[PDB]
Amino acid sequence: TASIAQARKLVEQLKMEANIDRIKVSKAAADLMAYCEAHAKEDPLLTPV
Amino acid sequence: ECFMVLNPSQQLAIAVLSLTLGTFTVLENLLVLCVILHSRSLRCRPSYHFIGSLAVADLLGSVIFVYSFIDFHVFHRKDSRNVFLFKLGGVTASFTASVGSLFLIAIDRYISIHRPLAYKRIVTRPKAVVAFCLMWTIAIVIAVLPLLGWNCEKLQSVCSDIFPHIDKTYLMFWIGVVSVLLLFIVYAYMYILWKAHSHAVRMIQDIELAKTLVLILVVLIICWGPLLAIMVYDVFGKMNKLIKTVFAFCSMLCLLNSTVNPIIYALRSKDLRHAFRSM
Amino acid sequence: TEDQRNEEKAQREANKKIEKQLQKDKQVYRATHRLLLLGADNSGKSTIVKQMRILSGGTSGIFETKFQVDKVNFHMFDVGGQRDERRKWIQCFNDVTAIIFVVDSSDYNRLQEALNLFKSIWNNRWLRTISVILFLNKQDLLAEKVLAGKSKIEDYFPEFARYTTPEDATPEPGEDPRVTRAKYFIRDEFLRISTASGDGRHYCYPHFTCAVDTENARRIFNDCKDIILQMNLREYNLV
Amino acid sequence: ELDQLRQEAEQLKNQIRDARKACADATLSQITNNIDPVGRIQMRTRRTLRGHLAKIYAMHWGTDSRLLVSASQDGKLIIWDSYTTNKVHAIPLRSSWVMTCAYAPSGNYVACGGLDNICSIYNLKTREGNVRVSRELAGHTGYLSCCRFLDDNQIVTSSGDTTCALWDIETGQQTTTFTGHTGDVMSLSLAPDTRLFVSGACDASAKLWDVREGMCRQTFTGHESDINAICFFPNGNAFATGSDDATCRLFDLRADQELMTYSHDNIICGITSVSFSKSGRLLLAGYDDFNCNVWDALKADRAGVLAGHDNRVSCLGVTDDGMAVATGSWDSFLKIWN
Amino acid sequence: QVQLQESGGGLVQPGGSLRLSCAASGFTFSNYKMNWVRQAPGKGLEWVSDISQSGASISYTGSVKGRFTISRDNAKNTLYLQMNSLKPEDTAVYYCARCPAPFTRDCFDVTSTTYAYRGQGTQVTV
Ligand SMILES: CC(C)OC(=O)C(C)(C)Oc1ccc(C(=O)c2ccc(Cl)cc2)cc1
Repeated sequence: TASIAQARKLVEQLKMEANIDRIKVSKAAADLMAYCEAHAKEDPLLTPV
Repeated sequence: ECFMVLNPSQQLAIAVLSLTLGTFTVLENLLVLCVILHSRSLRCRPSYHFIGSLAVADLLGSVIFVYSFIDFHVFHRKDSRNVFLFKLGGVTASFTASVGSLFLIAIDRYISIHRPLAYKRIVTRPKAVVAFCLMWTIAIVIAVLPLLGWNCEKLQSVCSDIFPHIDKTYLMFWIGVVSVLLLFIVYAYMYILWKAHSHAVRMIQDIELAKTLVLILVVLIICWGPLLAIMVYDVFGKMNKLIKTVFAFCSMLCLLNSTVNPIIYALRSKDLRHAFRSM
Repeated sequence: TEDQRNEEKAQREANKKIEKQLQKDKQVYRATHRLLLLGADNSGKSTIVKQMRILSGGTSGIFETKFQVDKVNFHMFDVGGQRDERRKWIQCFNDVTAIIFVVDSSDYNRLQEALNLFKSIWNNRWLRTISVILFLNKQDLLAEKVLAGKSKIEDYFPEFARYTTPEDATPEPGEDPRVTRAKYFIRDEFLRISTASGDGRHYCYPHFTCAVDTENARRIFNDCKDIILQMNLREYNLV
Repeated sequence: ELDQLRQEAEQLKNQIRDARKACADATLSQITNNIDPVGRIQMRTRRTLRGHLAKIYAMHWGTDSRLLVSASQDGKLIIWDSYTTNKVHAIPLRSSWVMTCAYAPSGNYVACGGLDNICSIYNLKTREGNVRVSRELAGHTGYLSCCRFLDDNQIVTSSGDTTCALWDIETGQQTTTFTGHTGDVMSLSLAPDTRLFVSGACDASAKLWDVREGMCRQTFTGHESDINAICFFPNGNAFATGSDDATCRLFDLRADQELMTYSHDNIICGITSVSFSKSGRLLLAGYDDFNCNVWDALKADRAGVLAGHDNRVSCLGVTDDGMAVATGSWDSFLKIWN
Repeated sequence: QVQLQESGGGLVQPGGSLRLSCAASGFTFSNYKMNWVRQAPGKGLEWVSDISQSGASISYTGSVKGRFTISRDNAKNTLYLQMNSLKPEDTAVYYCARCPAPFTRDCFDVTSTTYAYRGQGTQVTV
């Protein structure tokens, strides 16, 4: 039964994602947010005090 | 009043040695006090309380001794029985408190080795505080005793040679006190060595521990042994002015001890080393 | 700024009261010695726990045993409410005074598992300072198994054949030479790992305990005293 | 029959790898080269918090960015005012073996747990003025390793029994149980929208769970050894994992695959704690070598070291406004950094 | 992801010889100490042998001390156990285990609660 549950979970993780989206869009979103909110006042831990 | 024997070259040597050893002692003890007081964790433990007591005692002894010694032996002083004894007590309290601080450190280390599971309970911060406060009280009482009594001409006694207004009974009492304290110190350190060697090498079947304790002992005797021996010799009238022409030099040994005590007690401590290197 | 001053004063007073309570708790936290009890299910670590309970309790997995010897407090924790993967929670016991390690020396099949557990504990990054009080439980069972034959220890440890009892041994008066050889072989098997790494920062203290043994509290007390003595001797600029 | 299931799982894994390789047409390090580097970053310890007898195992900031709760293995739960250094509260715990502590978003409650397998929730703002335990959640069969508050009534706790659990505090029962991990779950992180959470386990894998459904939405692998720290990116679309193999990895939820790796040759010590800066540009990781390292999470270049702890840096956190970073270590001292 | 795939073994005569191989993927083989454990019917997992990061601290359980020889190849990322003079007591399933952390001298790999860095296993019937 454990194997059946593992196979069902794997089927769920395969279907309806199939690795939605690409690294280009993912990396673009990540660095775009890390850049937009990198304002000197916005993130005090950066070079500005 | 003839205890002013010094060849001018020997007088220069006395002044030079006094000044340089006093400067070294005050600098070392001031640095030790600053290091121990910079960190709260260091002053938390009784051992560094005792080390700070020793540093304060060495500072006071160095300053007052390098004040009075040149004042007598170099800049020949008029003096007076109730003020010269004040200066003599000022240095006696400091040196007795230094010996008592060494005794407190030795007994603190002895309890941590003799009873290691009761060390955190037998001795605590309130107990260390009351212990060193009572030690300083006893030291200052002994230093004030010659001001009131213990005199030789103010009390019609046989008196002595080195100190003009002191009694052989007072010298005997002080020699006994300091000798007993030093005997307990050397016994404590020898016991620590013996227990480490019963453990460490023998039980498993150390190089720096034995060397550290040997350095402590060699400094202690080489600084407090010739002095007490000369005092005991002069109390009995063993010889003549030949001895008292080197008691001026041998007393300088105490200053050297006050110079060396911070090195072998505070500089040789891991926690104090870490605190000093942190700043 | 009256409100700010009043708030600061109240905060300082609360901090002072809490710090006084913390000093009170510190005066007892350092007055007790923490002990980590380890062993397999067959090892009578619970038996040792009950024996020193006769000289405290646990129901949330961890069994806590508080005992005193010579007015010294020992707190021993048997972690028995976890899975067998202990590579993570065991790091909690890095400041423990000692690790009591109970070994069922009667059965030789699980002795190699005990040896491997001892190796992992001894060589752990967070346990390489902690000393181990090794109790070799069930000595009477080992004696009966050795004397009865048909249970050769050479099958599980080939090097036992080329092993002779140490000269500096202390066999019991009415004790067979064979059982002395076997039990000292087990002790030396553990001591081979003990005296192979961790140079001087911790030591193993082997002990031969039976099912019933009322000296276990005193042995732990003496071994902890030696551990603290070595710690104090290492304070003289040693490491 | 087992061979058929094994072959099916193998082909599903092969399909996953092929889809990820198809989607991995670029790397985060390729096009971020033109980005100006964050530069060398120094942030001296502005405050030192010293009231803990034993090693600090966890801490958590408050949502007001001023109060912070810390847990120590001595059995205390001191709440500190990071501004004035004063100890607001000092909760004595039933079991001293606590591995986690949480600060409720409202601030009315503080959670903790550990080797007792119990999540204890203390009501900070009682009417009598004293802090008393408000709830004792039981049901985990392994040590509790992380606690996080959804709100005043819902709490997600991860345990060493390879499971996570969402509890309704009012009733004290497990509202749902997330059971997909193989090893001990070492740390969790709630998403900014608190509808998902990632849990890293001792199986060298992280898992995205959705709170409402109670199912493993996604699974992420790539760590050689077991993960012991995890935290979302500020947008909730990515997270970072620190592991005992002396590396951190940044995964993205949508891309379903690892994005970045933060490691160095001289670093051979496992990461103990991980957190992100306010913007996510900086990833602060506390290691076993007694130091905390700051990583440019976009360029994977170590920019900054939070040296100053004498023992293992067990816990690490950044305020909601990002003004301060609190790092707690095994030397029983917290440090507030900026 | 980490994976230890075992191969070799099967049905052998009581006294024959075999060689078990272990292919490791997803991690650097050189930084981890490797182990051979086994689980025979009627009893739990037991540690057979282990080999260090480089291959200089080979150790065995006493029951296989003279027979089995463990050896690792870092270039091929493979772990071999050469078994000879096999006895019926070696009828277990042999798992290739990996120590949890790199650059460490401590390992907890015999766990029966599905240790993560352990292979699927190979049946070795004698
Ligand atoms: C009470 C006695 C027994 O204490 C000592 O003798 C101790 C050991 C404390 O050493 C001392 C050494 C020198 C001094 C002087 O102030 C000084 C010495 C000579 C002259 Cl001419 C003028 C002043 C005081 C004390």
